[PDB]
Order: sequence, then structure tokens, then C-alpha cells
Amino acid sequence: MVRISIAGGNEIDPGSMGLTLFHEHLRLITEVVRWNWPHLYNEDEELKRAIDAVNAAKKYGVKTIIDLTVAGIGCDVRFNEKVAKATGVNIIMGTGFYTYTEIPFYFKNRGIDSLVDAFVHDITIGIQGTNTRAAFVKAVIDSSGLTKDVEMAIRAAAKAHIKTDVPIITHSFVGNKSSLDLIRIFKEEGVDLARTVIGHVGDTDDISFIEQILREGAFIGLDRFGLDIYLPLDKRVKTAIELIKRGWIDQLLLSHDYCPTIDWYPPEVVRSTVPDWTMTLIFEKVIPRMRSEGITEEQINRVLIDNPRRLFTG
Amino acid sequence: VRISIAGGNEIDPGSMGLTLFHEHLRLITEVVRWNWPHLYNEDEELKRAIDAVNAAKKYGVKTIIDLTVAGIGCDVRFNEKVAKATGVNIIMGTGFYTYTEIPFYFKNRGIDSLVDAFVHDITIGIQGTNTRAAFVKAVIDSSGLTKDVEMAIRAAAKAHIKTDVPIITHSFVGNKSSLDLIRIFKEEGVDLARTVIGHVGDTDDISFIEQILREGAFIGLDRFGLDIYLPLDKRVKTAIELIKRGWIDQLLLSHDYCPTIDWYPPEVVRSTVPDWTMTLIFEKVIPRMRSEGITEEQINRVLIDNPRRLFTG
Ligand SMILES: CCCCCCCC(=O)CC(=O)N[C@H]1CCOC1=O
Ligand SMILES: CCCCCCCC(=O)CC(=O)N[C@H]1CCOC1=O
Ligand SMILES: [Co+2]
Ligand SMILES: [Co+2]
Ligand SMILES: [Co+2]
Ligand SMILES: [Co+2]
Repeated sequence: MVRISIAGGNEIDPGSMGLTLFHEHLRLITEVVRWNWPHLYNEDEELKRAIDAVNAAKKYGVKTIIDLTVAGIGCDVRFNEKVAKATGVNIIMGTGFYTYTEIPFYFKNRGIDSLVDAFVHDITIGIQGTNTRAAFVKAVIDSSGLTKDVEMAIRAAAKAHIKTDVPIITHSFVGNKSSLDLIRIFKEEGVDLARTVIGHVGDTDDISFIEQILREGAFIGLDRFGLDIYLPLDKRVKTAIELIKRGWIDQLLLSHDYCPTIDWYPPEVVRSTVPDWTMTLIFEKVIPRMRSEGITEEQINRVLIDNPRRLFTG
Repeated sequence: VRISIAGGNEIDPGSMGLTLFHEHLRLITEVVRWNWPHLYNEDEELKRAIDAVNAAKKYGVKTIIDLTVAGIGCDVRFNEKVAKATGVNIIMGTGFYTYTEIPFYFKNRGIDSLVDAFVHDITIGIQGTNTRAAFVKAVIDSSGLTKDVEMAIRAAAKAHIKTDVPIITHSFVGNKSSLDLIRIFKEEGVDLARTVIGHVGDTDDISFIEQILREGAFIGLDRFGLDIYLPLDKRVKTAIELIKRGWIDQLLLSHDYCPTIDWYPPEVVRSTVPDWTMTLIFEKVIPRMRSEGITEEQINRVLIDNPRRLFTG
């Protein structure tokens, strides 16, 4: 009975998601740069890179990818439709506003409701003039902390969840404990935390801090496998195995946050700095290592199939 | 000098004629337009832009310099439609409009990547077209000189040094940020005669204004009709006084008019600055200045020769 729009305006139910990567990207670009300086980009090559990435995940049994690209990081339904068509993978899209500091004057001068309404439109009508609806909302906080504008956008994500019941999938930054501001704001807004992911929690191996989040009842995103600059692979794998052994499995989500294009850094820089980052590292290295430490096949399926499904059905 | 105008034709500075040096055709926020097109109507935007430029045209305006750059919604194709419907020359530029931050794309690559982007626009073309940028914009406002704002100002200066296009600025007089533009341009070796210090008309403080003028730059008395920044009568008195005090060759007049501005609902704009248009200088400013002894030829020096000299030096 829950219906999830997917890139192309089809719908699936949560039961047919199957093996899912809950936080990945197809193309991460900056709208104001791309609009004004198209010569710095190449759409054919972006498309090839996203297709190649998704096909690689698909060879390992991925059926569904949740694209966490929203406004501010270059969301494009038409791009995603080409990717979906070429690959046959389900692509789930969302809404929200991605920022660490400021929001546009457009919404600041109109008030929080204007931002909620834009999100609700994407969820109930469709994204960017299409019939693909947003099936989740994103809230973002980072190293600048809880600025007024960031607070507004997090609260607008919350209010949009209260009106539509779509899950809230977040970005946080663990070094300043911003993860906890998400939870506090969500509690104030009456959000059921079981319908939320506190993101980028896998960027720390501090288990007591992770449990402080877990005891509030939310999902956590162990979601940057392959980005050693946030936390090395060995510590991420160790953390995930330990959290399963301690009884936290129903709250764990795994992903790579992989960006087949990311315009924030030259591609040479990304290759030099995180050469292991792909959309398949979980299947190549993480799962084999977890299996060798006693994690079961069914535990892996609970994480990669049942948890993403339950985020969408409750 | 050859000046590209929207459409990729080129004009020489002599053919600019009566020029509005700081206006807009459409001021919108790229990230919002890209993500929520349902909040916009392109036919209506076009119509408002055309109507505004045709009103100006009625008063003899031949050329409008569109100060819309990256950050506030610049679109060559939109402008080409306006140019073609109206017959008015539209001159475009490049730069990055921000009061605080610049994109990660540029911050992680460094200053040269932003310079090169501007230079691309000036020497090859804007947005895949053959309309080249004819000026570069630099911006500072009430947040002051942040690190990113400083970078973008210095990048505009460096692009000016490579290409010799003029620099038309935005500043905020309330914190004296106008003076940071000046200091930075001097450090970069810019001839200030090739620059406009923008939004100076937002104050009637003669001493502050003369501090800028003695540096040799043009000043933008460029928001006629925005009473919320400064009432029309103070703007008019200030312009008359500056002419009388000998500064005519450094004065530029405009309205900063936005036929669309997505920062505010249209009803709030109508309600707050109902006299804001792209023709108020012709309807009210010029008749008041003439009644105070300002001559016809003085008016032409400000509205014809000054914009020309900005492009020729
Ligand atoms: C030198 C920097 C090396 C490149 C590392 C890549 C950094 C990232 O791309 C992290 C990242 O993805 N942050 C953004 C993009 C996905 O959504 C986010 O929150
Ligand atoms: C509260 C309602 C304010 C109504 C008028 C707002 C007018 C402006 O926003 C002036 C303005 O355009 N400033 C921006 C945009 C043109 O270049 C600028 O720097
Ligand atoms: Co993130
Ligand atoms: Co991400
Ligand atoms: Co301005
Ligand atoms: Co302006």
C-alpha cells in the first residue's frame, strides 16, 4: 500500500526495493556554477560515469539506489531517468535543501512555510515539472553547526515529514556533535525518530557517541565506506561488526555516498585522495570481512534489504 | 573597442548612445529556479522585461547594461529574446555575486579557476554562446570583507588586468565596504578610472562620497526609485550638488530596476517601492535637475559620455 515513486514516474512498493544502497549519488554538481559556466562540464561523460557506477553495483545484486542529491548539490530528474533507463536499477529521489550555512533570500524573505511548501510539492505533485515524486526529505548540518538558516531548513524538513509521512534521511558532521541537534529539533517537531536516518555516523569509531544516537531510536548511516579521509576502512568495518554484535542491527544502514561526478574537487584530486571510493566497495571488501568475523548472510540481508524497506514502510 | 551585445552582434562605444549603465532584465536565484520551476513563469518574466525595456526605449534609451551575473540568474538566451523583441542593445558581463561565500568548486581550486572562468566569458563567450562579457562585476555588502568575498573581488580585478574590460561593482555604504573595493583594486594595480564603485547613491553623505571620488573612480548613483535605500529627493539633491562641486565626469545614473526579482514576493515589492521603474530618471530626476540649473549638455555628459568612457577609458 505504500507507493514509492522512482526515477521515471513509475512506482514500486517497499517490498520490491530488494537489495538497496540507501545513500549514493549519480551526479553531484553545483547549480550556480553549471548554470553560468557549462564549459566546465561534460554531460556525456557524467552520464557514462553514473551508468558505469550503477551497472557495477547492479552486478553485485543491487536492485535499488536512493539518490541523496537534492537542491544545492545539483538534483536533476531528467538526468536520473537516463541513468535508470540505461541500467534498469530503481532510482529513488528526494527533496530538501542542502546547505551548511545559508539558505536563499528567496525562502528567508518568505518564511519557513515557503520552504515546507516547496518540499511538499515535490513529495505530492512531482519534482522539476515531472511525475517523479520525492519519496524522502533531506536535512543537513555540518561543521558550521546550527546556524539560523540551517535550523530553518531542518525544521522545514521535519514539518514536511509530519505532513506527508516520507522518511527523513540526513547529513550530519560528527566532529561537533551536530548529529544531536538533528535529534533535538526532530523531537521538538514531533517526529518519530524511527522514521529518520542520522547520517554520516560511520565517520567515527567512537562507539559510546554512536550509542547515544542509537538509544534515541533512529537509524544511523554507516554511509561513507571508501572515504578514508573521514574514517579509514578498517575502523568502519570494525565499527559495523561491533554494533551488530552488540544487538543494534535493526538500526544500521550501509552505503558508500559515492559520487560518479562531484564538482567540488578536480577529479585528479579525488583519485589521489580516496582511490578506493566506488559504488561497490561494500560488496568487494566490507561484506567478506564481516562474514569472516562471524556476521551471517541473514544479518547482511537484514541490513541491506530489510532496514531500507522499513525506513519507507515503518 | 568592440562590445558584444546580447545576440553576439558587436557595437563600438560610440554607438551606445543614451545608456542605462545598471539595470536588470530578470534577477532570479539559480538554485531555486533549477529545483522548483513551479515557482516561476517564464512567459510572464519575459513580458515584464520587454515592457520595462520598451518603456526606457520611449525615452530614448539605446543601450542597457544588464548587471545580472552568476548568483543572480544571468541567462544569455533570455536576454537575446528581450533584445530581439525591443531593438535595445543589451550589454552583459561576468563575475560572481555573493555577499559571503563562494562555491566549493572555486574555493577548492583557488583564485585562478574563478579568474579563468571570467576570462572565458570575456574572451570566448557566455554560456556556450558568442555573446562575450564586456565588463566584470565585483560585490561586497553588509557582511564586509569575508575571505570568499575578498577572493571574488580580487578575481574580478585580475580578470580586468588580463582583458581591460571595465569593473562595475556592488557595494553597501552603511559599513564603508565601498572603500575595501578601492583598497583591493589598488593592491591589484587596477586603474580606478576603469571602475565604478556601486550603490554610492544610497547615501547623501558628501564627505564619504568625496573620499571615493578623489580616488578617481566613477560612482554609481544607481538606485533611483529605491526609497528604502534613500529617498528620491535626497538622491536628486546629492546628484545636483556633486555636479556643482565639479564631479560630473565621475557620475553614473541608473535605477537598478528588476522587472523580476525572486528575492521577494512581487506584491511586497509593489507595496514597498511602488515608484521603482526603469524610467523614473526621465520622468522625475532629469526634470528636477534641469529646474535647478543643470544643463542639457550636462545631462548628456552623464548619460551618454560617461558610460561610453567607461568602455573606452
Ligand atoms: C580532497 C578531497 C577528496 C575528495 C573526497 C570526496 C569528498 C566527498 O565527496 C564527501 C561528500 O560526498 N560530501 C557531500 C557530497 C555527498 O553528499 C555530501 O554530503
Ligand atoms: C522589502 C522589499 C524590498 C523591495 C525592493 C528590493 C529591491 C532590491 O533588491 C534592490 C536590488 O535589486 N538589489 C540587488 C539586486 C539588483 O542588484 C542587487 O544587488
Ligand atoms: Co552528506
Ligand atoms: Co551524500
Ligand atoms: Co547591486
Ligand atoms: Co543591480
